[PDB]
Amino acid sequence: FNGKALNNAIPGGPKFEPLYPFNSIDRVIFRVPIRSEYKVAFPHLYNSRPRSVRIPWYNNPVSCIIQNDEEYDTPALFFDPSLEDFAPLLAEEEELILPNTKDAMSLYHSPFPFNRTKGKMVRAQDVALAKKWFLQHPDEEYPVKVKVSYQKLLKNYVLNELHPTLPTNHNKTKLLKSLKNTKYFQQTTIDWVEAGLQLCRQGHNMLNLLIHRKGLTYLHLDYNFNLKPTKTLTTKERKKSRLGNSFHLMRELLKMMKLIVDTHVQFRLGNVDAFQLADGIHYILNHIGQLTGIYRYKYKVMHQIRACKDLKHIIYYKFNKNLGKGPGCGFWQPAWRVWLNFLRGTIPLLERYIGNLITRQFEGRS
Amino acid sequence: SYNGIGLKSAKGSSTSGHVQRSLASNNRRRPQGSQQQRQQRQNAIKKASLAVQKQIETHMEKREIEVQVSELRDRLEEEETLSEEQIDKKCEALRAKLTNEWQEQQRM
Amino acid sequence: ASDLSWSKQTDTGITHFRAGMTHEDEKLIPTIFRYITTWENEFLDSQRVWAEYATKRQEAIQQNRRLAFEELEGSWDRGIPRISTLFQRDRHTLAYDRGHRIRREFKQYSLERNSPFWWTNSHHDGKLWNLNAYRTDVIQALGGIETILEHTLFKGTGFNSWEGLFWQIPNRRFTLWWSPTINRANVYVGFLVQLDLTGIFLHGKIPTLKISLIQIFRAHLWQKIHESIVFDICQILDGELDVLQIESVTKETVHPRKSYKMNSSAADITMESVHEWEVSKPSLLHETNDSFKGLITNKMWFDVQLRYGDYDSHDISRYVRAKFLDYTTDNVSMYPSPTGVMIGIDLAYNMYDAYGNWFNGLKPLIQNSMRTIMKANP
Amino acid sequence: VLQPLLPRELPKLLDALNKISKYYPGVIIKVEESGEHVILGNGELYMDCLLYDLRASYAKIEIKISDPLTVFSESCSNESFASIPVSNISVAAEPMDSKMIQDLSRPRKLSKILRTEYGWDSLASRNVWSFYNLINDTLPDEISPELLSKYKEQIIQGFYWAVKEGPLAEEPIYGVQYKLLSISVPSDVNIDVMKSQIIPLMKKACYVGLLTAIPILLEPIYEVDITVHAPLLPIVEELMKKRRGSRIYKTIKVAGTPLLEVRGQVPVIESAGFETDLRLSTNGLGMCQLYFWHKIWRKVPGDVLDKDAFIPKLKPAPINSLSRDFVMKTRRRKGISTGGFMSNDGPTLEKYISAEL
Amino acid sequence: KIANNLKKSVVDIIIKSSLQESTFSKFYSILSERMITFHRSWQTAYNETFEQNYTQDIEDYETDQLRILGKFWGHLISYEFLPMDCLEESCPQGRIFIKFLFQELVNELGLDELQLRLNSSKLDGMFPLEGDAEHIRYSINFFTAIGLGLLTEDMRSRL
RNA sequence: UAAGUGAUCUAGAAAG
RNA sequence: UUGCCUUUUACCAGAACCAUCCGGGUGUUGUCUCCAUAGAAACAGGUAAAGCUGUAUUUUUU
Ligand SMILES: O=P(O)(O)O[C@H]1[C@H](OP(=O)(O)O)[C@@H](OP(=O)(O)O)[C@H](OP(=O)(O)O)[C@@H](OP(=O)(O)O)[C@H]1OP(=O)(O)O
Ligand SMILES: [Mg+2]
Repeated sequence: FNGKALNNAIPGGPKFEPLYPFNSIDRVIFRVPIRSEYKVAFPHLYNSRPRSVRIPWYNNPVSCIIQNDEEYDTPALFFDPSLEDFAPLLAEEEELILPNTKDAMSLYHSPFPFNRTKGKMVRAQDVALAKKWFLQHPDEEYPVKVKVSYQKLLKNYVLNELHPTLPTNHNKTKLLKSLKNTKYFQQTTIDWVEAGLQLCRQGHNMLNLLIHRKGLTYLHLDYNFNLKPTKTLTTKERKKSRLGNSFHLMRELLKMMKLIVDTHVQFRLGNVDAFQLADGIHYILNHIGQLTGIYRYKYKVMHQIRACKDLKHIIYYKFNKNLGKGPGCGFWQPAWRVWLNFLRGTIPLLERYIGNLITRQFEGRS
Repeated sequence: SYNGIGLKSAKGSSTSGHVQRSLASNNRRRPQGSQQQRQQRQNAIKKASLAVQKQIETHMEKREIEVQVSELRDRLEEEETLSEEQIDKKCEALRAKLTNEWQEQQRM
Repeated sequence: ASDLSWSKQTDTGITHFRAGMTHEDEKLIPTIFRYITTWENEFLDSQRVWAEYATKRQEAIQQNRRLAFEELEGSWDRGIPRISTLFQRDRHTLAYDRGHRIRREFKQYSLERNSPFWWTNSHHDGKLWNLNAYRTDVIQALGGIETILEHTLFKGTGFNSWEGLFWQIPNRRFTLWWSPTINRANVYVGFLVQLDLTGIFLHGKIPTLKISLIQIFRAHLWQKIHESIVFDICQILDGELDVLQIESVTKETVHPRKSYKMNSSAADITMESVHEWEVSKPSLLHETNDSFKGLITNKMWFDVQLRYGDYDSHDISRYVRAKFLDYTTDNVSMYPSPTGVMIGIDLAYNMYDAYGNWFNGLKPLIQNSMRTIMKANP
Repeated sequence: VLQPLLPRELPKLLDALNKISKYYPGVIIKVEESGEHVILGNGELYMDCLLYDLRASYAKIEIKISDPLTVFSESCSNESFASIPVSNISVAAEPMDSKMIQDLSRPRKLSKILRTEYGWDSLASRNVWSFYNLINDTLPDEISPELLSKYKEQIIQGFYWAVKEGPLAEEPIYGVQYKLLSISVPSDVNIDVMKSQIIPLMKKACYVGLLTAIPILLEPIYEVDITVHAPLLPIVEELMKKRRGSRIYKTIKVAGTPLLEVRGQVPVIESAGFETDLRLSTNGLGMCQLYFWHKIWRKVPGDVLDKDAFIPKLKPAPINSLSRDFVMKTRRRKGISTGGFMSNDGPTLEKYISAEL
Repeated sequence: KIANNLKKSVVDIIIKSSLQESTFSKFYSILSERMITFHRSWQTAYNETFEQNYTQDIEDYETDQLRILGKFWGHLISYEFLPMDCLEESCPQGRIFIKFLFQELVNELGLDELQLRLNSSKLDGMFPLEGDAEHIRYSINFFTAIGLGLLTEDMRSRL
């Protein structure tokens, strides 16, 4: 935040758009070459004219000595000092250490995920397997592009941290809950693949219904949600058929979905191995740009795409340390998380957009 | 930006905004050590090059006498000389003996 | 880019270099500034050469001769004004053009297209620069002529040599020339689409390029090419029917789509044999050591696989192999035998290649065939 | 050194400063002649905290700030060779004994005895003292005969002014004796007009003495405390090398843990972002500290009163050029010097005896 | 990151590039200075390149190119070499290169100053004091071609 | 008492 | 407020404001489910088990 607020980017981390648009050489004595690192450390002192600047932490030296294996309670890494019938407490407890306490100590020193032995669940989505890599420092001498990726990720993270989006509480009537309340929905336990395929079928029927309703039957939807015109279009017809950024965006989301669901189908239809599936899914998520022109219609999706790219760059180079190059990495989690959050963002937007669209289809335009 | 030296930000510039340190910086870091012989020669070219002293000497001399006086004071105040006459007498003696010796010095 | 806060106070020695106009795969493009004689040099130089001229003029006078440009060569291109101005085709006309600089200056106030080089005149001072050096150096610096054309669609035209080239319509040409580079396989977000009737996968729309390519393959040209090649192959087989023990060379009539359909492929020619053939394991054309396993075939198939490469996907062999063992081992568009042959032609580079199983003594015929067709298919 | 960003909001800062003073006891807040206020922090972090408090919750004003200067202190190396008097008073000086310095940083007969215990000094010099802050010895010859030498309270205050604002750059005097040698008091004079003369004249005398004493400038030194993991020990050494004038005195190995709580000494000038830099280099395994309770001043290397002196404008000045740079720069800061080009030097007649003859 | 092997080669290349141009550039001079300053190895390289030039390559050049080279060397000489100068017999183009160099030096430093500087140095081939039988005549003669003093003085000394 | 650690923006669709 | 640009969408990325959305917490009610399903046991003690205290020679009591 401080780096942001002063444009004093710490080179391992992010660099932002600037927050804004005596002291002569004759006077001062440049003995210490005053670095940027200091300008964020003691922001109010080394950096004159601070604005909107936070105060960081300051700290104690950590000597958490970790054990390698096959022993307990030993000074290893360090040096040693210069120089009426009753037993003590907890008698008849001969073994000082239990077989788990070697590990328990380790556990105790761990961070927030494992630290503790109870918790509330979180959504797979809500777990950030990838945040902990790029929040901590980049390991050693990755290619420039990966370093850039890291920086990009941090820039995102800081932004997210910085503009707290406090969720409004009064609206505790969810969409699904609302739907559940009515009679016209029932509920079943369906296989996720079944749900997918059914939703492709449903989505396809929806979009075709919409298009035909509009009148422009000459726009043939392919089952792969890749829209194209059947005939050469008369200018009038062409004008009519320029479907907007709502319909196309809907199509693109279904295209996205159709891909991953199709891959699952393939996997489960006996074609491809689970590793192959995982790689497939990963490929899809990291190449949503290249597999479905989502960016075309809603270009802010470039951020999402960029994020995915960054993740890939990060992941691969933690996935391919000793392992060589190649395509066979899976691990689709963080990218998947990105896409989920993009959908979260857009669900409102598409409810509005497609809402208005179908309203126009039904009610005339105002 | 980095150390008062990066581009404000990469937006605008229309470029990476990648910021190398030059390696002529080592030349600008040590040009005095590299071209020490330039100034050294110059320095070499110009490298060859009473009242106050008198005053100091005088101070030392009078000061010495005053030290004698002090010593007298010490001897008196410590070892059996509760009276003022003893002090004054001692001072007088110092003046006479001291300024005698110093008169001798003057003569020489 | 020196320390901006200090630099305002005093001049610094330049400490930190920022990257100006950068690029991925950074070929060090030379500037223009290095190829222009900096003014101070030009002026000291001018003083020298004019002094020399003066001296030689005196010599000429003494000797009573015309001081010809044979003697002053070398200094011809130097000095201000340029020595060339002494012996241009009409000094004795330009002698009476006094007040020239001022007139050039005041063209500013009396014209629409105010000249960019108001400050000098070539008649009076000569070429005050020369950037052929810049041209030459730049071409040398982009891997030479040789290497630039790998970016271009030069390979597509199929000249003997590039050296034999010499003797919104104008920019269309430009776009088409860098077709391969501009329509590139490796690309950021570009969504893949194919142009109509073709295998020209545009990685994100370009209008001009699309217009070009479509005009290039007007009259279903791609399809025609595909069918033509198939016909040729059939003819060849007919010719050499009894040599390779073939019962019947039938063409499996597919939709017109097949020519350019890329997700699937029905086989173009189906090859009914007389006896069982014992085809080799799948391999490329130029892969000589074809392994004859105990597997046999009563029937082969020949498929063509037209493609239009980029500056990134410009190997064909790999692609054709991929195509072969993609469509075989795919449960859409099955061939009558899983054993067969597949040809593919990179139309953008004239890089034929083929992969698949091999009947004994067949390979040479196919190699020769491809060589012939490429040399001259209509 | 604070200045408010807008002169319109100057009174607020003054009020703010007052509040800060009230709240932060360990802050000498000298209002410098220019208006540019000085704030003396204990160290870096404390100073920052002070500034934060000021700039956020008391002032709420944007504030120009000087890079962290250090309170230097003028002094001498040898005894003053000359004894040039002062007029419209000749004060000699010499370096206080290094044991006696320390003794000072924490009944005439008794004091005299003590002095003789400290440095075995003469009873004459023992009797005539009136020290502060360093030592004002009333040690001419006529002073015991004279009672013009009496009523030296005013004189002592003048001496206090000298101590406060030294000759070099209004930098306080430290570790220096002051042997008086004469006084230019004529017969008939009023004690108001005579005393008033002697006060600034005393300052002049002191300055003269300093000049003739081979004056040296003294920077302070933080005593350092660096706990680090043993494996990252030579890194610290390297860093110290990178810093100027930094000494490392004992690497006492802290028992039962990898920490080598090494004491050190960084000059207060060279120290800036030291903690932070150390932390960075050490990968956050080096929770370091700086502090200044010993009052262990030391000579800045290089000699004051040089013409050419140094090379750089931007780069840190060399070791042997340093003192001069500090002096001239500090004079500029304090507004004593005239423009860019100037010099610290003697304001006395005889052409300075033709520059030491 | 060029290793000590080719540093000399790099310097040679740089020199050749300089030669290719119409005239001597401050550019090349500054580059030379920077590299020289950097590491002792590059100083060595520049030196040895100089040796190569006056030894063997020098006589192949044309008066323009040669002149440029001389100028370049003069600029370097004025600061970042010692005036070590391995220099009657050899006067094809080398001597005129020398002329150019001297001209550059004089233009930069100054005449009297230059003399002082050289006086400080050894200067065996340029300024011999031991007569060697009408041999100083040669050097003296050559330096009279350009505006230089002290040749007369030298001859007086020698008789 | 004499070298080279490091900061690396973009990015494509519609309609005109 | 900048950037790409130049015509808008779509956008670049910062700001200040605000909203939407994906979710979360509790607490209380109610339902749904799976298990259940007793209208009386102490007192006198004994048996066994759980919670505290107990094991004079000067200031508490020898
Ligand atoms: O950096 P990007 O433009 O996103 O391209 C990357 C990158 O290729 P380049 O370095 O050639 O650009 C990766 O290569 P490495 O940096 O890892 O060597 C490669 O990753 P793999 O090496 O793991 O294949 C990956 O390819 P893929 O998507 O097949 O994983 C590929 O992405 P694109 O194929 O989308 O260009
Ligand atoms: Mg309009």
